[PDB]
Parts: sequence; C-alpha cells; structure tokens
Amino acid sequence: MKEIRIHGRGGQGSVTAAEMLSVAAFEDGKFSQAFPAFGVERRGAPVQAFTRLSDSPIRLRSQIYTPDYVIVQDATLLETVNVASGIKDDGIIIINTKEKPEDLKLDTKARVMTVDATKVAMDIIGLPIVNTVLLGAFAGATGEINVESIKKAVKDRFNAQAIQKAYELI
Amino acid sequence: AVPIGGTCEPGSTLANKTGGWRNFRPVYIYEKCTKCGICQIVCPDMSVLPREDGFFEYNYDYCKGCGICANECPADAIEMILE
Amino acid sequence: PLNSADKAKMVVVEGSYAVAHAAKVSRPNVISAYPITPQTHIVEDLSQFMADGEIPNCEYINVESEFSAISALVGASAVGARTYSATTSQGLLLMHEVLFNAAGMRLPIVMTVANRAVSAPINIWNDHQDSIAQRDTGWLQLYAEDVQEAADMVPQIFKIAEDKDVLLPGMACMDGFILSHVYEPVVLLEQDLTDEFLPKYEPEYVLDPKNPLTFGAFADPSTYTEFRYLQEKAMQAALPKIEAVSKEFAEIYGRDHGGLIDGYQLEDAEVVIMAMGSLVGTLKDVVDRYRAKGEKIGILKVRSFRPFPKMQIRKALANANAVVVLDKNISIGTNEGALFTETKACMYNSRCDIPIIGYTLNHGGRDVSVQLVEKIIEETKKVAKSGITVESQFADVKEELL
Amino acid sequence: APKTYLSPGHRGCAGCCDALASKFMLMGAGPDTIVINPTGCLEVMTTPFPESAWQVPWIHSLFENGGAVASGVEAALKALGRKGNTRVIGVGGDGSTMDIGIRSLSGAFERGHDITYVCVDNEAYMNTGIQRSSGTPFDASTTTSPAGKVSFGNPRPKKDMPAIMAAHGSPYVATTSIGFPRDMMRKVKKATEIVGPTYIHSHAPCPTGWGFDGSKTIEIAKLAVETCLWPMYEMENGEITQVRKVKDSRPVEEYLRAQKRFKHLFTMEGGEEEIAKIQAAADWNIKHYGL
Ligand SMILES: Cc1ncc(C[n+]2csc(CCOP(=O)(O)OP(=O)(O)O)c2C)c(N)n1
Ligand code: SF4
Ligand code: SF4
Ligand code: SF4
Ligand SMILES: [Mg+2]
Repeated sequence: MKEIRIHGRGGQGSVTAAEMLSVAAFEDGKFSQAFPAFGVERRGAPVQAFTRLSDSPIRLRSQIYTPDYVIVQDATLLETVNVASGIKDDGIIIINTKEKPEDLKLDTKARVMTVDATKVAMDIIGLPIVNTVLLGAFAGATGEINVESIKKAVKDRFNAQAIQKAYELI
Repeated sequence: AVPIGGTCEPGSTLANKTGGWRNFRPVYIYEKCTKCGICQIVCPDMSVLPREDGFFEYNYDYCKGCGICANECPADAIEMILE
Repeated sequence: PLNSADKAKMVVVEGSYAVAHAAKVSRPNVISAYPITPQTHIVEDLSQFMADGEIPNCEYINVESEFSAISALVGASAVGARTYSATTSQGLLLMHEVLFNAAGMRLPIVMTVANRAVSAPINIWNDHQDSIAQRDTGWLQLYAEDVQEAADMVPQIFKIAEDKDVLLPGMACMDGFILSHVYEPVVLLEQDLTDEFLPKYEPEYVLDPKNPLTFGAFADPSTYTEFRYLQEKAMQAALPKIEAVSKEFAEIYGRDHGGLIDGYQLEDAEVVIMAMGSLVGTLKDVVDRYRAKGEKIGILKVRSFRPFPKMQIRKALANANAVVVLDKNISIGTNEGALFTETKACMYNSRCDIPIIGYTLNHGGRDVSVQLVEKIIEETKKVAKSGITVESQFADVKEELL
Repeated sequence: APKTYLSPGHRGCAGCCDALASKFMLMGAGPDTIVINPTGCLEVMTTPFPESAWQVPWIHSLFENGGAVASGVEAALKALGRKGNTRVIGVGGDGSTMDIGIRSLSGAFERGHDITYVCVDNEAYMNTGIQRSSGTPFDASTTTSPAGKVSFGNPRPKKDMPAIMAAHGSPYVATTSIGFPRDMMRKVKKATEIVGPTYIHSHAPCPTGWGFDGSKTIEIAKLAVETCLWPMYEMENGEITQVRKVKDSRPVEEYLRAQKRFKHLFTMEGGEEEIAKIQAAADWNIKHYGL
C-alpha cells in the first residue's frame, strides 16, 4: 500500500487533486482511496488531502500519518507546515516552487523535487490552477501512476498540456 | 486541561497566528497616507493597529492578506506584495 | 461489502455521490433536504440531479429545518409517495419527536444517516451517538461498512420498510466523513436491475378525496398497547425480511451484504470483536495481520441494529472464549456503549458465560488506528486467559487533559 | 476608531463578512454586553476550544435557539438584579435567523424581552458549504439550488425578515450593510439602547460563498446598495422613518457580474430575461422604499 499527502490552501482544490489521483490510479488497475482532511475549508487556510494506492481493495479507515509521497501546492506553506512530517526515508516530496530542491532546505532524508507549476499553469492554461498540473509532476517523479491516466481523468471530469509539461520539467 | 464547561478565556485566539495564511501581504506607503483611519475599520482580522502619531501599522502575525484595506484606501497608500 | 470480482464494473466516485445516485435510481417521489455537515454532499448531489431534470415523478423540498424535513415526508408518505431524506447529528436529534411519530404512523420513510457526534461541545466528526440515541424511536437501523454497502443499502431498506409485514421507517447509517467524503471504487446502482428488484410503493390506504380516510387518530388506554405490540411484531417480521432482501439483492446484483450479521474469520475465533459500520474495514486488516501470525481473532459485524438480531448473535458467539464490543457511543451514566449493553443482555439467559468486555472509542471523530485496535486485541487476549480487569472503558482518553 | 471586542486569530476566510459584521456590532454595542451566537461560520471560526476570539461574555447553545437563549439571559439578569445597562445581543446568520431559529425569535420578540438581535445575512448557509436559505435571492446558485438543464438556481424571492419582525411589534427594525461600517455601528448602538426587542438585518457579502475575491467584500456590499437590491432603512414602531436615498442607481448587471453565484445568468440561454426579473426586484425596491 502507498499513501500520499497533499498540502494546499483553502480554495486551491487539494481535494480535487486527491480525487483525480485515485481516479487515475484506478484506470491503471490499482485500487484507490481519496479523502479531504475532515473539517471546514477556509479560504487561505492550510489544508490537507490524501490518497491511498493498493493492489487490493482498500478497507482501511484510519487517517494517513506516514505518507510515501507528499505534494506541496503552495511553497509559502513550508514556513508554517512541517510537510516532511512522517515521510518514509525512501519517500519523495514534490513542491510547487521556482527554486531548486536544495535551496528550500527541508530536514528530511526523502528526495525533494521541484517544479514551477504556477508558471506552467499561467503559460498554458492562463489561470494559476496547480492542483491538476502538479499531478503530472507526481507521475514523473514517482512512476506510481501513468501520466496518460491522469490526463484521462482530468478530461473525463472536465490542462492536459500543462500536465504534460510539468511531467517533463520534474 | 479541559475545564467543567468547557469555558474559554477571552481573546485567547491570539495563540493562533494566521499570518501564515498569506499569499499576498499589505505594505503601507506612509507618504501617501491621509490618516483617515478606514483601513483599521475594514480589517476583518483586527491586524491594523493605531499609533500615537495617527498612522497605522500591521500586525503581520495575524494579517491574512485579503487586501480589503488596500482596496478601500482612498489614497492608494497600501500596496499588496507577493508573500 | 465491495466485491473485488466486480473490478471491471467499478468507478471511483465520492461516497455521497454513490448514495445520492442510489437514491435517484430508487425512484423517490418526494425528497426533503436540510443541510448539515457531513451529510451535505448527498443532498447537494440530489439537488443537481433535480436541476438537470434527472428524477421523474419527484418533488424536492429545501425546507427550513430538519423537523420540517421529516414532517414533510410524513405528509408525503401518507399520500402514497416513496420518500427519502438524509441527515445526521444535531439534525437527527431535532427530528427525535417526529421519528417516534413516523414509526407509530407505520410510514416507510427512508433516510441515510451520515453519523456524526452530538453537542455539547459541538463537533462535526464521526460518532454513532446520533442514531444510537434514537434506538427507541421504532426505526430500522442498518449500519454500512463501505461505500458499496451504503449505496446498495438504500434500495434494500426501501424494500424492507415498504413490505406489508413491516411498514416501518428506516435509517441507512454510514460513517460521516469516513464514508461520505471518501472517493473509492464502487459499482453504481443499476437502474434496470433496481426497477425489477424494488417494486413501486403501492400502499393499501392513502390520503385520497375519492376514498376519504383518517390517519393519526388518538388512542386511549384500551387500544394503545396493541399499536405498540404491532410495531414490535413488525420489527420481528423485519428480521427474516432483512435476510431475504439481502439474499435477493445478492442474486440480482451479485453483491452480498450479509443480512443481519456478518462474521469474518469467526467460526474458530478465540477472541471475537463486535462492531458496526466502517470500523469493520480497519478491523479486517488488523485481523488479517493477527491471522498471519496464527492468532485466532475474528469479527462479528452487526449490520442490523434495529431490529436487534439476538438469536443470530447468540448462535454466532457460541464458540468464542472472550468477546470485545466496540461502540462509537456511550450511555452517559452507565459507562457503556449500546451494543455492549445489548450483547450482554441477549447473552445473559444463555448457557454461554464467557467474558464480554466493552471499549467506547471514536468519540467526536477521534481516529481509530491499527495500533489502537492491536492494543484492544492484546487486552482481550489477556481477558480470555486470565479474566476481566475492567469491564468497560474509554479506549483512548488523554489523561493529560484529564 | 471605536474599540471592537473581537480578537485576531479567528479562522474566518480571508476577507470574512461574518468577521466584519460581528466586529462592527461590537463597536456599536460596547463591552457591557452578553452575546448569544447560534451555530454558523461566526461561531465555529471564533471559538475552537480552548480558544475564543470574544473579549466579551459569549454563549453558544444550538443552531435554532438564539431567541430563547437570549430570553433566558435577560430574565436571569433581571431575577438576580444584575441587568443594569448590560446589552443582551443575539448574533446569527440568515439561516439561523430566518429559517431554523424563527420560532425561537418569534417567541422572544412577542414576549417583549429587552434583547437586540443582529442577523448577519450572507444569503446562504456558509459553514455547511453554501446551501440555499430563505435569505438566498432569486436565481442565486447554491449547492442545493444549482444551475442546471431545467434550473436558473434558487426559484424563490428573498424572505423579508425586517417586515416579519416589524409585524411582531418590534419598536426598532433597521437594515444595514458591512459596506457601510459607521451606519451599522450607529444602528446597532441605537437598537441596543432601546428597551425592548430590536432587530438589525446586516447585508454581508461572502467572498467564498458568492464567489468573489476576498479584497472586494466591502466593495460588493456597496454595490448591493447602489443597485438598490439592498434597501437601507430604519423602522420605528413599524413605520419607516429613514431611508438611504440612491440618486445614481446602477443596473443590477454590475452587481451580478462580479459574483460566480450568478455567472450562469451570463452563460445560459434565457439568462438576460432572468436578469430582467432581478432588475424588476430592484425597481420595486426603488418604488416601495422611496429610494
Ligand atoms: C438542528 C441543526 N440543523 C442543522 C445544522 C447544521 N448547520 C450548522 S451551521 C449551518 C449553517 C449556518 O448558516 P447561517 O446561519 O446563514 O450562518 P453562516 O454560516 O452563513 O454565517 C448549518 C446548516 C445544525 N447545527 N443544527
Ligand atoms: S485607509 Fe489609506 S489613507 Fe486611510 S489611514 Fe489607512 S492607509 Fe492611510
Ligand atoms: S490585508 Fe486584510 S487581513 Fe491584512 S491588514 Fe489588510 S484588511 Fe486586514
Ligand atoms: S464562508 Fe463566508 S462567512 Fe464563512 S468564514 Fe468564509 S468568508 Fe466568512
Ligand atoms: Mg448565512
């Protein structure tokens, strides 16, 4: 079983990212689960969403505390949120930032990887919608889900090019 | 400890710094300020503090960077900068 | 619960979506709605279906209170409409008086309950206190383990409730947030199958100017007892009905939700864990881990809480060495959850005198981790070998807060 | 600036209308007050145990019982000889006031308790995720009144709560807006000082729920008044005594265009016709109130 934690702010659609990840994984033939951190979403407030991947139906109903992978939608969150908290040593943190991995200086053993994402969004989409584009980066960084399945999901529910670029840039 | 209630102390939300909510931050351009006092009134987060000199200053511990003060300023004496 | 063999037919949707979809496919004629976290997605989804004209022969009412939500369904049911709502927590508590009224009127109103803790203090997270506190109201109460079961429970409970021998309203309970807000693979309810499985509601007597009748008359001491007796009799009838409908659903849809109770590695279990709802999923994973190490741990899932399957539970526990009952509720003043109390009560006059202990947990949404489950199993193993130390307790209190 | 009695650190969205409304209420009321606050964004965001943003006495019971709880507070103060000049003030959202709490409020007003009640009207149930209330205007999109193939959103007009409370014999009923802070403070202060049940209905644009940028909360509020969709007036003993005139009234489009909750009126076929119905509501307001 693999566990994924997504960090964002109220209004940035972190739940949608989690959902799209679970949809895309299932297209790949992996059993999936996705959920928001349970509570009220305030615009601007730090929020979390979660995804689980498995070869078998997922029956587990507890929260996620120790993720294999972490996605950070907003670089400003690093100042107030311990995004590396509970991550396995062989894990990967994907961060939406202009800066390169080492510049961020996170106290973790996990691989830190970066993409601009925000720029990719403004260039190709026009709006700074990063919740879907970062999934492209997730696929490129981890190889856990096929990038084509993520494209499929986003087009199904509703961008694909922005996903594609982020996949390359990571 | 949980009191029998459980009653809360007044103004105890000070323990919760909401300055970390900001994507944008207001900055006073003091040269442009007319000291009209609108920014103090319109702040949802009581993060505009009065001064003896009649100017105002931000409590960046709490400011959520909504940009209402900047929007309502009749003097364009507030700038929103990224962060 | 979910059948892995159905993988090719599954789609990933929100639990609330799956349930709203199932309600639509069940063809209600009147839906009433009042919002409350975490039920909101169910009624939002239903309102969208209405906005797109997807539900024929149906009116949807955005009422001003939960009291009016259920009360409108009383009126609607008595006209002959199939009726549906969803609620939770404070909303369900407000309905309390109407719950008694509807069951006493013998009106087969169905509601999904997205279980949430009750004030005070106010708390928006999962707890079974809301529905458990309604255990006298005369409503059917079934508790679903996953999204598949929660959605499938809607047509099932319509069929049970509306049966001529039952005619009781019913609650299809699913854990708030845990099941309502999760996205997971599920087989969405099939329209043509449901049209064959679930007969249109055809009541014998309705409000109708061409056939005037009086509903909700006043009963003096000379008849009241008999009304109450018939409610109990209806619950008795619902026992085999719940089994029959579950089996019939299995035959038509290829999904078996197990009827009144459901054992997991139960037959040879030395330690039996009893629980209701989504917690069973976590329990299954932990049991597998214990089973992998050759430890005889099992689960007895109680699906039907009302009616209470006393005879079924008694038979199912016959080989156990110790029983641990998990409740997401507590009757303040007894230190006991309702399942624990009722399990002991049904076991009392039997020859089986094995130790039964209780843990209350998941109060106000406090997460039940694998590690907490392991702790509880270890304690119960000791009981099996050495006897009871503490009969009932909170599983996870923070002594630092007192 | 008059002192407010709400602290920073509450969990309101950036640019929160509920924060503003409560802030202005407290500025008008002063510190010799006890606040009763039914369930909603305001309550949830200010009182996550063990923290509270309130610098005055504050109690929350349930969603429905603002009126009754305030009644009990006032009665207790009288019984115990502690009433003095203390202001007993209920503060609640549109949903709490107009929908689920209306029986509680009706009883309290009818009995003539010396209480003030402030409705924070953001035209939906916000804490629960933007569902339709009777505060929701015609053709607003909410999550329980969405635009669809056969729907332009909420099909009902806004319930007229000020008229309803006037009909209860309330000595003082006033509409106001967070768009006009000084106006709101003045009206609240006046309402608290009259002996008897008084009612303030404050228009409060919600950036999250209406779908606009958090910087625009005040601007949207002013636009409601300028389009004459929100009449600003006072009623003394059931008679309108003051009205805020709007010489240069703006077409409703200017207000509607600024909000995601009305976007469908600009995309759907027949949208312009629907906008005309809203314009007609504004035109009725001008006529009826003498704007
Ligand atoms: C009896 C009952 N029904 C439903 C709810 C759920 N609920 C809590 S707050 C709320 C919405 C509050 O809306 P409003 O009063 O307009 O305040 P806002 O959040 O918009 O400021 C709802 C539906 C409840 N707490 N109690
Ligand atoms: S609103 Fe503008 S001009 Fe007025 S006091 Fe604030 S910064 Fe100065
Ligand atoms: S940006 Fe918003 S929160 Fe910050 S001081 Fe200005 S009005 Fe207050
Ligand atoms: S939804 Fe509206 S009322 Fe609720 S906290 Fe956010 S801005 Fe304030
Ligand atoms: Mg509201």
